[PDB]
Amino acid sequence: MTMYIAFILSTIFVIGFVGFSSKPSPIYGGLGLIVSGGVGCGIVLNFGGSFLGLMVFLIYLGGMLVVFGYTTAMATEMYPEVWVSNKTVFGAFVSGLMMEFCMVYYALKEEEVEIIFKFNGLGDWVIYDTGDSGFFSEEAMGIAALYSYGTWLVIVTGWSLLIGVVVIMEITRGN
Amino acid sequence: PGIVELPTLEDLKVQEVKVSSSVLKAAAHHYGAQCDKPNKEFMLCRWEEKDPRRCLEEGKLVNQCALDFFRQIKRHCAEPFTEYWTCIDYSGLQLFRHCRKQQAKFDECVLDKL
Amino acid sequence: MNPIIYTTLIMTVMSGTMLVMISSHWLLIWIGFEMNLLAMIPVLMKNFNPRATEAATKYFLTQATASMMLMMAIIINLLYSGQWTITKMFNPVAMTMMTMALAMKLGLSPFHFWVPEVTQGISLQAGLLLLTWQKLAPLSVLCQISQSINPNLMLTMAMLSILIGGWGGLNQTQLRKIMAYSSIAHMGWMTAVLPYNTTMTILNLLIYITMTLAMFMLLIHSSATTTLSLSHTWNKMPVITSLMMVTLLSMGGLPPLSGFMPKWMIIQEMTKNESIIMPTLMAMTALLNLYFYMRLAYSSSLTMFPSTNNMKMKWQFEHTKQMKLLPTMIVLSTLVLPMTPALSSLN
Amino acid sequence: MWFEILPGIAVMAACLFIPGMATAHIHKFTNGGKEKRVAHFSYQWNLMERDRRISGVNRYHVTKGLENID
Amino acid sequence: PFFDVQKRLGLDLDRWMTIQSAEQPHKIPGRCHAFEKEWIECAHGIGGIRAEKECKIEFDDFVECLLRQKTMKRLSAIKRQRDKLIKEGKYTPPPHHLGKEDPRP
Amino acid sequence: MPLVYMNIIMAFAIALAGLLMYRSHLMSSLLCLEGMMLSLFIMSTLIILNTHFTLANMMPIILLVFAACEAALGLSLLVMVSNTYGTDYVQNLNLLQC
Amino acid sequence: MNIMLTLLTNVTLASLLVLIAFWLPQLNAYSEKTSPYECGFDPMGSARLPFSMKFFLVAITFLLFDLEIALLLPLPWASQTNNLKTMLTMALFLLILLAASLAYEWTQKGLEWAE
Amino acid sequence: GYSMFAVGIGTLLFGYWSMMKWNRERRRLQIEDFEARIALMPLFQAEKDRRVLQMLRENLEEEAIIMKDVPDWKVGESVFHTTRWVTPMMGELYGLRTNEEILSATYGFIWYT
Amino acid sequence: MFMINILSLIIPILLAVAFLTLVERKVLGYMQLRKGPNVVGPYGLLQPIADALKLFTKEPLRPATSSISMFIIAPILALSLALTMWVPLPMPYPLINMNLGVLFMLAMSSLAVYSILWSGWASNSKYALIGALRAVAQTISYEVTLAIILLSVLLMNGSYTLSTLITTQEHIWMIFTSWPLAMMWFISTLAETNRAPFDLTEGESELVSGFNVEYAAGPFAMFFMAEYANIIMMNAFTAILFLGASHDPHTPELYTINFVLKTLALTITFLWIRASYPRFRYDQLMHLLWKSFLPLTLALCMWHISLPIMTASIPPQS
Amino acid sequence: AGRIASFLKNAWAKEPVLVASFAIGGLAIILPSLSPYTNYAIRINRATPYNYPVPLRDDGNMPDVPSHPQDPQGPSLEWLKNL
Ligand SMILES: CCCCCCCCCCCCCCCCC[C@@H](O)O[C@H](CO[C@H](O)CCCCCCCCCCCCCCC)COP(=O)(O)OCC[N+](C)(C)C
Ligand SMILES: CCCCCCCCCCCCCCCCC[C@@H](O)O[C@H](CO[C@H](O)CCCCCCCCCCCCCCC)COP(=O)(O)OCC[N+](C)(C)C
Ligand SMILES: CCCCCCCC/C=C/CCCCCCCC(=O)OC[C@H](COP(=O)(O)OCCN)OC(=O)CCCCCCC/C=C/CCCCCCCC
Ligand SMILES: CCCCCCCC/C=C\CCCCCCCC(=O)O[C@H](COC(=O)CCCCCCC/C=C/CCCCCCCC)COP(=O)(O)OCCN
Repeated sequence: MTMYIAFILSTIFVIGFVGFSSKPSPIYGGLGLIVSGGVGCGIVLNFGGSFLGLMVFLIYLGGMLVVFGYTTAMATEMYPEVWVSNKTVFGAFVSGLMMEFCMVYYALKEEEVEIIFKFNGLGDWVIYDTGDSGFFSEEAMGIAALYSYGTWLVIVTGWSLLIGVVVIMEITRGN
Repeated sequence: PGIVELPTLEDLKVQEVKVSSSVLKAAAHHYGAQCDKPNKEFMLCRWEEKDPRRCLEEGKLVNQCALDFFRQIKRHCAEPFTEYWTCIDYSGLQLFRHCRKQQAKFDECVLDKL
Repeated sequence: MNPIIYTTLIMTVMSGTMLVMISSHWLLIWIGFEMNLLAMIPVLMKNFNPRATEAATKYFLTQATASMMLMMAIIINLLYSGQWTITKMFNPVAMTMMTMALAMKLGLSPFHFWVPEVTQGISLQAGLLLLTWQKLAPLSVLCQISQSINPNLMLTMAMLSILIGGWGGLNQTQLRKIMAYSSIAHMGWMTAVLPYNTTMTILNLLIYITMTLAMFMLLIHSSATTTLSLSHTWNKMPVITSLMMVTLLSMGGLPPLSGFMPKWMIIQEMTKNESIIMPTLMAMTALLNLYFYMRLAYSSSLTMFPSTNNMKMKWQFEHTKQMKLLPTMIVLSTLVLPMTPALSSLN
Repeated sequence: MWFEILPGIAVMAACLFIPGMATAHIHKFTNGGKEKRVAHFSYQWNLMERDRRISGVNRYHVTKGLENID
Repeated sequence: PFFDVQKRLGLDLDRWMTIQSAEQPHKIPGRCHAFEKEWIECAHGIGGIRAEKECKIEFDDFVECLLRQKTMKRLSAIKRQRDKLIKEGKYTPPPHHLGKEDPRP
Repeated sequence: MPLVYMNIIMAFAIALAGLLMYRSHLMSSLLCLEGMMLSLFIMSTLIILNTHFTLANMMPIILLVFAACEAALGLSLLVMVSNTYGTDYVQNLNLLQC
Repeated sequence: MNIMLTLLTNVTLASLLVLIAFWLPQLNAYSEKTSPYECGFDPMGSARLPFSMKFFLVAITFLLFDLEIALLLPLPWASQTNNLKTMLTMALFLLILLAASLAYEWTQKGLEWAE
Repeated sequence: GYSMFAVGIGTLLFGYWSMMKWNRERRRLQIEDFEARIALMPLFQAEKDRRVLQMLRENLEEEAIIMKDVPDWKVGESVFHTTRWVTPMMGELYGLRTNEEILSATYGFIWYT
Repeated sequence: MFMINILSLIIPILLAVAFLTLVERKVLGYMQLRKGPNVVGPYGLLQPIADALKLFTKEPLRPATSSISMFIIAPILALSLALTMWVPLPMPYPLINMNLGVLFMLAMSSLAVYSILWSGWASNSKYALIGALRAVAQTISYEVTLAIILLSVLLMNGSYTLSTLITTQEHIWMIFTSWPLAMMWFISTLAETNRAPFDLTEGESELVSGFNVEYAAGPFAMFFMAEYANIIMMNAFTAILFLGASHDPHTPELYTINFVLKTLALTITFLWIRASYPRFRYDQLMHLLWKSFLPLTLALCMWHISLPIMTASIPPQS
Repeated sequence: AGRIASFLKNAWAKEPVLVASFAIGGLAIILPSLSPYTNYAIRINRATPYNYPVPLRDDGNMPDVPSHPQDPQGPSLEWLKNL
């Protein structure tokens, strides 16, 4: 109930997801994914995850820049489609919006199990921590533990990245 | 699953230490040097019992020790302590490094008087 | 492709599978799957042509969707129980999603459509790898989480896989698609017995892998990808066609050949529980795979098809590259039934 | 000039002086004149909340000294 | 299927991150450290089949700590009854609840 | 579960449905894959922050890494497809049948 | 709260500037005035036609190298651990891996633009 | 050529030495501040325990007043089988208070910039 | 009281941008043996006001082929982001105090490129498209190296908080410790702001007006203001990062004067560089960033991880 | 030993940037294993008291544990002040 900020941000997250999942044109799909990344960063920030939200926003900004370049190169047409320029795209968009609104009404006015379990609402503030200690950020400590506890993870991740470079070069070699 | 036992409100009353964070920080080192025994007893109770309801008397003793410490500080070095904690309080991060003269005066007073 | 790069990619595929097999953490299992897929994509595209590119694209789309569902199931399981260890899978919705993702990775029906297409679009070596090594990781995970499986869903998918493999294989003249449909049916057999005994799953997997390796190696030795090109092999090397005929008979499950051993064992295991109708249906359905194996044997070994004049020139030259493991693979594919009790060593 | 470029530079300098000075003065005006408290960690936030609770007027910057302990 | 290479060699490749009750940096505890510790100690060595029955109480407490379903149900019941009482006008709510409380440090 | 958890799960389901229902462009489906990865990142981060699982805080970053790999892989394939046909339509990937 | 207010203020100021720009002056729009600009001559094709990217491989490599930034950002906090030898070994391992990937792409003509 | 490289290297070395001295001093200052926090911690813990217990007791009395109308409600009944102390969920401490206090208790630290 | 702070931040920044236009024109003139604006207003002091009044009383154009929504959205995004990038700067106190201010600047800077991208695409003209693709190439050129340089420099700060940089450089400027990183960072900020010799998105000689060729009047003025605000902001970030002014807690005005003077010096250096050099080819910028800056930056990142551990000089605030 | 000298000269004459990068990277790799102050950094990291030191219960058989913070027993930071 308290300012509904998390609920509003998650609803905008779902709206951006519906925006790019109706697939109007990769330009507008990239715009919707950027909007979703921003609101997801906000959602994670509201839970105390500053570093993770900022990181995911930066990564998806770079990814969508590359996707924009590739859309200009290889995924264009004479008339790019928007959400109101085509009946299939508009129908999918409106169906997604109505599905989100119906699910919200179902879970808010009632307390029923959609798929997994039930939910009454009350705002996400209830399940917080009231933990009072620390001269450090716990998320920062957990993420920094990658270089002392996660040696195996670092090894596999670095090997995967090097292999990915080799792999993309092999795939695009052609001939 | 059974009911939860809670202390009465009257059991939770104790004389309060009502000095701000700058005042507490300005006297933190001497406070930890003087009131060490009750504080350590309370912390051992807290970490062994794992229940705040079983270490109330130790908390009251900690408050009493802090009150006695601050009463002595008021009795002997009111003014140097006031200057030192005002200096500490002006800072936005409440830094020790920016006020060493006032700390030196307060240290000299407490060393000579007590 | 550079031989060094090819060796590195093959080693990365195997390392991803091994990471899946040795991990205790769900994140490390997912990472093993990701690494395996990343290294596997270029191996499918080694001989570059539009068909190979199409096969690689279809394979990537299928496996990426499967991995997304896998990660979502893991995260749901973590939400309902803060556990990362691969165990009895405390949530049923997560378990359903996990089962569907693993079935999509394996190519079980009804997520079976990509297997014939990818197999037909790639070379015979890539097909050998795809149909032998790529089954190990999902089957290992399924064996580890078998106690929490829902038998209805897995048995439905296994029966569908057997039926669809037989029916689809009945219609093929291309050898790679025949092998793919055979693989679908054998995966159905492997997953039918998984909720009851994982040792039987391992035994069926080993025998199937041996027979498939012998089949693919014989097909590489005689450069045939169609029925009509395989019908020429008798006029160049009859020994290869005779060994192929015996191997096909073994893959058909006829006693006293080795391919009879898994089905037999599986049937027995299913009758140790109640489970009477399903094994009968499975055997009667495997008769279809036997039928199209027999048709291949008719085309290649039991009758002689007309040949061409230029074949005379091929008589003057010998096979340069030799497969060192082909004879042992053929022997293990055919004459292994009398050593059946050694399956005790699998558990 | 070359010294006739200076007036525009002075105007830019005067414009750029405003943000920092305004922020400092506004911080001092709304925090008792003593350099608004910084809370990068939950411990400092707890300190501020305790100060606000014991201030008696719901303002953390109102500091209670030794005169508040009888 | 599972080749326990870590157990055979004593390597600890990934076991450090499997559970929340296992040696966090700076000794930061999980929100449900005690519940998970109790469930793990209950279920250790007896197998999954027996643990699913004989450690059901500890697991239920752990899940309640994780998701807090019953706590929200109880809070919602209390709030609903209080709202009905005030709407009827018989509630007569206290000053501390309304923000007029005498705060303590 | 709170409403936010249901919203994130719904976002994942929407992205999965968008991926499973192709229109014409392969790029749009790749975008749906990236959206699924983002939803998984958000959901895992929220769970890990809520339960104060300190060592699990590095897990979402790892996810992102492989997401990038998967994103790169897809793009590479798209390039080849375009070079074959002058377009990225999934209709052209029909040389192989069942 | 303050950051949301700042974002709202900045966006509102920009939107008001656009509104003033579009509603204050006199508008005389006709077909020739709003036609696309191509230096006085009509364009041959459309601007929505495919535009070749000569540096696509570098773009994919940029996607891959961007995640190593996320991997290496927590290093200031990682430098505060008790076991500094393992942390330094792993950080140098990651940086050496990134340098090796750059060297591999460099030597195989991967940084050269397509012609 | 040589002179410029030498001058740059000397500048780098002088900066390195100065930064080493300053960083060691800053480490000592951080240790001193951390020790002050350690000295102050037990009193904060005692007051936090008293605050939590007082809020819980007030909630218990208010719930005992509110929920006496219903037939089958045990007042103060726990939701856990175990009888050991469980840290409050903070929806239990601030559940009957105004939304301003709820906002300050939930998002107060995160939104303070 | 906070809204007053926001206004007292954002209005003076706009005035500073307006008069930076005049200062750049006059500096270029006097380096080109001419005077520059000295007619309208004494010493051209009324020239920015006249330019703004002319631009906002001029008809704005909506191209027939353009996508109108993105066309209008792009300048709003540009100006709002440029104004927002100023809020975490400590001068010596920030408007918004963030634990990770540096990462916030990084994220908002990498978001700012979509203004150029979307304006160029939504213009639906060939020159605008070429400019937008050049922007894509420029970002791909500079982003990774910029991030690694930032991390390498901040390895001596101990955190990502911008205020700590003041205490880190209490005795010596950070440039005396990382002058190679300072040089590479300066070139990278020249590239990040689309400034000469890296002004390729506009490309006046090659692309007429490039990405903003279809924009006129107020929407064009907004892009101009965003660009110059980014200039001043990036130079202020450089001044804070590498030339740390001494802060007296009882006299912040001295720090403010010092920091503003350093920022003005760096901005004048930007104008000097524009007046001094020719323009790069946009593949040559990529080659410079990926073949010269990146290997040296990786080596220096290794060195700046190893050095504090080697010398027992690790900063505080884990 | 003679051909590599010519190789180094040619690299310095054609690609000085790569020469400097490799030299800096090699120094950064090998120097930390030869420095005596790395262990000083480890000790400084270990001497930072992030958490509260929980006291031990006296069983009467721990002469190495101080009974008070100012007692002569316990660890010393006197090495840190001279650094
Ligand atoms: C039999 C065949 C052998 C060769 C094939 C091996 C294939 C795997 C590749 C590498 C082997 C993995 C073994 C290393 C596992 C890491 C964990 C172990 O080594 O302990 C670490 C020891 O760290 C050491 O530094 C070893 C790690 C250094 C690894 C060097 C890189 C080698 C990888 C090269 C191959 C990988 C792919 C190719 C990339 C180039 C951490 O110890 P410590 O920190 O005290 O205590 C942690 C517990 N705390 C947190 C409570 C304090
Ligand atoms: C720096 C940023 C912040 C600045 C703060 C101030 C913000 C200013 C607001 C932004 C707009 C600036 C433009 C001002 C010019 C007026 C534009 C418009 O509002 O006027 C007319 C709007 O009027 C409409 O055309 C119809 C008339 C009113 C419609 C009736 C609606 C019902 C309202 C009830 C009215 C009864 C009396 C109201 C007083 C109580 C439009 O006419 P039009 O020619 O096309 O557009 C060009 C205007 N020209 C002629 C100057 C070039
Ligand atoms: C006192 C002695 C100093 C000793 C210093 C250490 C050894 C120094 C020499 C080692 C190698 C020096 C550079 C390599 C030899 C010369 C360069 C060369 O091979 O050819 C140049 C050629 C580039 O020119 P082109 O782009 O092809 O030009 C096209 C237009 N004509 O180089 C290449 O082809 C490949 C370059 C690979 C670069 C390596 C990638 C980055 C790695 C450095 C980052 C940090 C490394 C630190 C880790 C290593 C630690 C030992
Ligand atoms: C004791 C242990 C210490 C460890 C060693 C540390 C010392 C290392 C010494 C070397 C550091 C040098 C850093 C320089 C980084 C890049 C230098 C470079 O080589 O770049 C050039 C080019 O770089 C440039 O010239 C930049 C182009 C853009 C110019 C824009 C204007 C010029 C700058 C004006 C002054 C800027 C002042 C910088 C700092 C400002 C204050 C912050 C590469 O291009 P080419 O010469 O064509 O060769 C490549 C093909 N073989």
